[PDB]
Amino acid sequence: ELRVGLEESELWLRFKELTNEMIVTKNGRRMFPVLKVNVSGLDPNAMYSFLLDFVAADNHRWKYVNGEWVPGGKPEPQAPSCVYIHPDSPNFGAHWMKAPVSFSKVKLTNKLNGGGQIMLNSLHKYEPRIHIVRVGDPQRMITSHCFPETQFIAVTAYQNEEITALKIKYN
Ligand SMILES: CN(CCCN)C(=O)c1cccc(N[C@H]2CCN(c3ccccc3F)C2=O)c1
Repeated sequence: ELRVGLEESELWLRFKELTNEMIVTKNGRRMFPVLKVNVSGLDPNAMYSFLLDFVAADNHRWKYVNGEWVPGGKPEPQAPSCVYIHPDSPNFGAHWMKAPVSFSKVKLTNKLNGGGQIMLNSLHKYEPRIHIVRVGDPQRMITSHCFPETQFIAVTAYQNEEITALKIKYN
């Protein structure tokens, strides 16, 4: 009944084919592509919050060497579990289902300096994950959804010149 589908999945797959990269900065940088999902099967009458976090994908970091990503060493200690609350939260099921849910404003940083940003470790791979939480639920039920097409490596600068070009092209 509940269905959460990735929007613009073909576009994410073009980046994933190259190995996607997302820039992190001291002040925080918005993602491109933007993560957007369509939702059906919630109770239109109920209220829900939408949350976003980033799950580390490997037990090692990465390095771009001779035009290829390769295992690049031991990981750094895990980033703190930062969660991003979608600014429309809390809202009716009808609100979330009437048009795609877009996380256009989240910013990724390599420095914990508030502002509701997500701290990531450079040269580590992450996968976005969305959680739906129902308001007023004594069971505190939450549903979690992963998006394999949206995996990316966090970078202080683009390594792959094809990614640099792709980002300029489709944006
Ligand atoms: C009265 N009634 C019982 C079923 C009657 N047919 C409901 O409230 C209801 C009705 C229709 C659809 C859903 N949708 C469910 C689907 C999962 N979910 C949910 C998702 C994320 C977090 C917490 C969650 F509880 C919902 O709220 C609920």
